[PDB]
Amino acid sequence: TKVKRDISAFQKVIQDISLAVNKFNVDIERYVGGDASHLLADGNVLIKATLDGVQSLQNEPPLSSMEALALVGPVQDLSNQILLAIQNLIDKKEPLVQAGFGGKVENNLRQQEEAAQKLSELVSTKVPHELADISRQLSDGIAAGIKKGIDAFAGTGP
Ligand SMILES: CCCCC/C=C\C/C=C\C/C=C\C/C=C\CCCC(=O)O
Ligand SMILES: CCCCC/C=C\C/C=C\C/C=C\C/C=C\CCCC(=O)O
Repeated sequence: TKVKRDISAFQKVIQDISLAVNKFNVDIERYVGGDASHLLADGNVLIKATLDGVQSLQNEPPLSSMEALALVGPVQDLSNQILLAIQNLIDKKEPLVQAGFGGKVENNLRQQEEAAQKLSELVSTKVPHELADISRQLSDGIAAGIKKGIDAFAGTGP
């Protein structure tokens, strides 16, 4: 159909989360040690964007296969960026722990986990059946990644 649904609410959520994840990746990749308060702030922006997506999308009708198809690439890219973020964070465990931030990072990751779960549960109600398996796999990959981050930092605080 040439009729285009206003899917701007979905696009906005993807964009807001992407901006937060990308900013975190910029800062983590250049982090080599020292105070990590800015990284925790980046994490907080990401949690707030995630929670905002739950609030923005709660009442949106489910996506058709055609509507979902236009969001597939954007979602896949965002999944890739989130998995990069988690791996980048784990890669910087040593300077983070040296700086006395390991517990703070653990705490932030536990909040990321809870927010991601809320959004994932909501997204599962909006995706059409044709994309349900692939969406669940992308969601599970994110959830499992966050947990690997939690495992990496668990108990490393002062
Ligand atoms: C495979 C694409 C399915 C259609 C997409 C439907 C809704 C996505 C819209 C908003 C959710 C916001 C961000 C998604 C973040 C990470 C990857 C989600 C994986 C998934 O759970 O999809
Ligand atoms: C100081 C710690 C900062 C860590 C920040 C780095 C990574 C956090 C990882 C994941 C959270 C990011 C985005 C959540 C996006 C969508 C929720 C899943 C929706 C779905 O799947 O449908």
